Amino acid sequence: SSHKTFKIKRFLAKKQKQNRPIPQWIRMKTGNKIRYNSKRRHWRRTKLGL
Amino acid sequence: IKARDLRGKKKEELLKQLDDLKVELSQLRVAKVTGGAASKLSKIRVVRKSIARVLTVINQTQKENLRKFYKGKKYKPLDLRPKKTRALRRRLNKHEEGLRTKKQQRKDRLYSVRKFAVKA
Amino acid sequence: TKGTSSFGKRRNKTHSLCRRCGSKAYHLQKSTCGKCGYPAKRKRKYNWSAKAKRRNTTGTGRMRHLKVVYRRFKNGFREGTTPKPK
Amino acid sequence: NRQPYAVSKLAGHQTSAESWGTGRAVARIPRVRGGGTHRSGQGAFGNMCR
Amino acid sequence: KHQIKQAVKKLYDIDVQKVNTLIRPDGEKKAYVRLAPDYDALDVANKIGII
Amino acid sequence: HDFPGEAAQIAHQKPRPTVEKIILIQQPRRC
Amino acid sequence: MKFSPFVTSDRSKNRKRHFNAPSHVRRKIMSSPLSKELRQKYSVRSMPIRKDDEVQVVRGHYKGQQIGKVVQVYRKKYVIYIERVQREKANGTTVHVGIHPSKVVITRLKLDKDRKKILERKAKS
Amino acid sequence: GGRKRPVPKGATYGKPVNHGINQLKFARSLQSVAEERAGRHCGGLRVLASYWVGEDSTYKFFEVILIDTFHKAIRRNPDTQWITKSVHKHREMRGLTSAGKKSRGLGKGHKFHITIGGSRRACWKRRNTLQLHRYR
RNA sequence: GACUCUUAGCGGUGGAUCACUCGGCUCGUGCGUCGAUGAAGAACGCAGCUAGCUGCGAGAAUUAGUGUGAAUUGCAGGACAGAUCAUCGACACUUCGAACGCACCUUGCGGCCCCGGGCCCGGGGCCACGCCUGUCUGAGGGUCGCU
RNA sequence: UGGUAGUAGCAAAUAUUCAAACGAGAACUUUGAAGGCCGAAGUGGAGAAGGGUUCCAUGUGAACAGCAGUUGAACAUGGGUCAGUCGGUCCUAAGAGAUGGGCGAGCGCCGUUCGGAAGGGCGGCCGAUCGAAAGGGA
RNA sequence: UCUAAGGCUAAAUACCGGCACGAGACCGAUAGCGGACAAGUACCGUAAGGGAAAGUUGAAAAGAACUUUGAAGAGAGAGUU
RNA sequence: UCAGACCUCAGAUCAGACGCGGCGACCCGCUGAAUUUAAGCAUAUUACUAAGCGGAGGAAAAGAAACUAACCAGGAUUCCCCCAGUAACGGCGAGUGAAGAGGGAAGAGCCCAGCGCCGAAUCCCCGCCCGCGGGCGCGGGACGUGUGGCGUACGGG
Ligand SMILES: [Mg+2]
Ligand SMILES: [Mg+2]
Ligand SMILES: [Mg+2]
Ligand SMILES: [Mg+2]
Ligand SMILES: [Mg+2]
Ligand SMILES: [Mg+2]
Ligand SMILES: [Mg+2]
Ligand SMILES: [Mg+2]
Ligand SMILES: [Mg+2]
Ligand SMILES: [Mg+2]
Ligand SMILES: [Mg+2]
Ligand SMILES: [Mg+2]
Ligand SMILES: [Mg+2]
Ligand SMILES: [Mg+2]
Ligand SMILES: [Mg+2]
Ligand SMILES: [Mg+2]
Ligand SMILES: [Mg+2]
Ligand SMILES: [Mg+2]
Ligand SMILES: [Mg+2]
Ligand SMILES: [Mg+2]
Ligand SMILES: [Zn+2]
Repeated sequence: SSHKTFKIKRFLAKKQKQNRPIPQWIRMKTGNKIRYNSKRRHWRRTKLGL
Repeated sequence: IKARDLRGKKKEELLKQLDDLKVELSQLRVAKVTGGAASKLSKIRVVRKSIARVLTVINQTQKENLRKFYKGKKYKPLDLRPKKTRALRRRLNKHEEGLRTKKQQRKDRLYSVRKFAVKA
Repeated sequence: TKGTSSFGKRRNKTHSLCRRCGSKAYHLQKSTCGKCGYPAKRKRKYNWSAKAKRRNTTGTGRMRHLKVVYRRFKNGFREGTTPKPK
Repeated sequence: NRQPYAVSKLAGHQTSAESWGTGRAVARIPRVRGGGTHRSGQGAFGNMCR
Repeated sequence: KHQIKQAVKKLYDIDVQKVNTLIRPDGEKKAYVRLAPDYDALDVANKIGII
Repeated sequence: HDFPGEAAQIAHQKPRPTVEKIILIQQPRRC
Repeated sequence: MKFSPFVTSDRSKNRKRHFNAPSHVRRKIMSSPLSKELRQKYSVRSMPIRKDDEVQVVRGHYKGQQIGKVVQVYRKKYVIYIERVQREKANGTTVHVGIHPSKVVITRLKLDKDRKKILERKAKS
Repeated sequence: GGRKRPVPKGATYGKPVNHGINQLKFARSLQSVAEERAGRHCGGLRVLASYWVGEDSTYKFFEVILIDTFHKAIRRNPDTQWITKSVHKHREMRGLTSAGKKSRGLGKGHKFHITIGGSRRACWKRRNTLQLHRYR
């Protein structure tokens, strides 16, 4: 909704910044095992609820 | 920039060097969003830790003078009192735990365990 | 009906975020969190759920201060002194 | 001179799995409670169950 | 708004007519600081490295 | 970035349970 | 045998303490033997590897008598790089081949104020 | 008075053994309850003792003696430093006072075989522990 | 000979088997330490390039001190000549939370003191409840005295 | 992992066609033209609850969008929400809930006036506080 | 035979939590803790709660330059070992 | 009482302290079931268990006899072995069930009130002054509605 509280909007800010893909220079490190960001969330498939 | 070279500096000279590092870090933050160069992006972490060094010497100097001012006083600020453990701070003092009643002081003086040996 | 048509009439959040446990179990009308028992002075924990206890017990989080007491205990909680300088 | 070895007491029992009963075309084994997890609907207590 | 207005008057020694503040979706607060008509926003932008 | 397929669908895949839990009178006369 | 109850002989504990050793500990682990001329001069058998040290590969494919100076000490990979121990990639560019410090012998030591202090302590005992 | 069973509508769902609601007696005495309420309201004090001062048809009056274990008149007297210890925190909640200790069944002799080994639950746990030796 | 059947080679699907193990389990030993000096937990933020993990608190991927003595490393850089790491007695440690001015589905609403700037703005320190001792201000023919 | 099986199916709400453009590639995109539908209790234009970046620009055509796709609510990179006078904030509505008091083994519960309850300028109030983005409200 | 209705008091004892260690006729990735991995994570439910899957290139990335077909995936040579 | 004292009871963002929550394996005080067994089931059993609530500590608790015993006597508590699946309990059905003694681990014993002697001989607080303790106050209190010393059943003065 347009009528947001500060805590909810701040909560949506953190979840929006975490939705980035993994930078490709991480995959070139020594003991790298991460192929891709497995915690990606889509707005239509997984709802936050909070 | 070293903390050992800041110990002799006055508090006015430390504050003058503090704002010089703050105006430098702000210009590096401007260069970060305006493209800039990698030579200035690597300086961001350097100036950030230089501000931390100057502020640490300032905080450590005033905290030392506060402990020297409240040295040997009955009531000290809570940040100057020792923080060991909430349970430890509520124990009896070294003098209190060593206090014995006058009746026990006589039983310890007269009937203390002697040093002895038995032949067989 | 009781099924699909009834699920379309769900647009009123019952629970919200809690200020104590940060979970979404704070009942709005009851003003009471069903997870940590907020705003009761004591946290809601029960022995009939061992899995729920080990999800929010000491050690499951960050321990900003208990990890320091564990380090200070190995030295006897020494304060007011400094290492010998060079 | 040998040391005692034993399996943990909570092994295979730290789960709330209830049998679906009969009539579901299943094998009457205690299955994990439902959810959005691949664990949901799997045997959890018997020795034959993974 | 009073803190943002007083900050830019000390960091840049300019004058501010009004301050419009919004909080971006990413969690950062963006401040629209309009300068006095006697100051030039283009002159201050080039003095601090914006343009 | 040479893993485009799986990195794009990782946010769209949803786990599912192994087994999905779903929800005549027959009495003739002349006894 | 090992009689101290403070030291462990467990394979998992010794392997975990090796691959997760701090940088200042990996320095001690990444030691190399001194040459015959150096082992007799300083009376020290082995020293921790150093950047400007010259070494000779004694085992592997790049072993020989060519004295090469170390160019990089990669403690995170438990391997060092030598000035001539290298190979050419597919695109023609050369890349250094990692050699374990226990596979090279130190023929020349980068002697500074700290290097001579360690040679004096190791030879004193 | 006694202790009425706090169950809804007096319905204890179970066997007729536990169908009692009215004629039930609390395990501790009314004097022990007085110290528990006097010590709970004053968390900064430790209950020392208590005595009976009055009765009625519905009220029993007691006076509980509490101590401020952080007062210098208590911490400097070696005869009273024992109560300033942290092991005596809320003795009335653990039945360590004179009135709360009576309801535990402690004592020497054949009358108190049930509390041999400290408390009753300590005795029951030892009496029901299967000691399995190595070379049994 | 299409199809079909069997067998074998090879190639697919699939992942068994074997080998591997910085993990688990069990046993034993020594310690056995939280919090109003703000705990556990939670929130949010912090890296040149950084999502998660991890580590930190606006001094934010760490400061100082000490030990160690040339690295860190995915890449860039010169910050860097006491690098790095470990240790940790100094300092610092945002918001919520027993959470404490009143409230909180609100970054809402106040009060007091002090300071700076132009009643307004900013900063700093304070204002939960219960209770112990003492102090101060009181209350009632409750018991006396003096009027 | 099979037979089933390249099978069931891709059939509710009248309907598309022509030319051109971009492009390796067009029944599906875009522009133009024609023919139609919604027909103002709309298939129109704006909100509330809810969603939370789905909004916008550019780019990709790999997975997804059950045909395709040069397209997208997909993916990738940047950008975007500016208030004294719009709402919150303020008021109490049904309510909820502290204090005194009472109860209760106890966490606590009951209770909303009921106790020396006026912290103001001679004082009456009688009940702290919370509770409306559709009520009141410059 | 003891002297109730007042109090204090170490050791031998307990320890599935925590901290730090040593060990194993134990388990060896459908096993052993749910968790050898960004695991109480992803994900589900309004909530209380439920709760996974997932270890292995090589000794060393030396991870296949370059040529060529295709719009591209995807191939053919070449090359590393 | 130079007219106020005392008693009782209030207020404060008074001076200085304390309490709150977490953990809860072990430990202390309460509360409290039913599956189950009895081939049913009701007492019984499960069980003075789980769950529920309170309170701690590195241990806790207990602990120096209103004991055991009936002896030629033992001598605080806790734990181990044994007593013993025994005495006893129980629709005397199912089932339940200790202790004295004896052998070991460890061992440590003590303090009040009351009673009557001692000029309250006792204590806290503030300030000052010395090296968290000490003196000093012709400082403020507490206390005779009882502080301190002696003294506690083994007797004591
Ligand atoms: Mg949806
Ligand atoms: Mg005496
Ligand atoms: Mg279970
Ligand atoms: Mg005791
Ligand atoms: Mg095959
Ligand atoms: Mg769009
Ligand atoms: Mg677009
Ligand atoms: Mg398609
Ligand atoms: Mg997207
Ligand atoms: Mg309101
Ligand atoms: Mg309105
Ligand atoms: Mg343990
Ligand atoms: Mg497993
Ligand atoms: Mg507690
Ligand atoms: Mg039966
Ligand atoms: Mg039966
Ligand atoms: Mg229980
Ligand atoms: Mg012990
Ligand atoms: Mg004890
Ligand atoms: Mg029984
Ligand atoms: Zn909560």
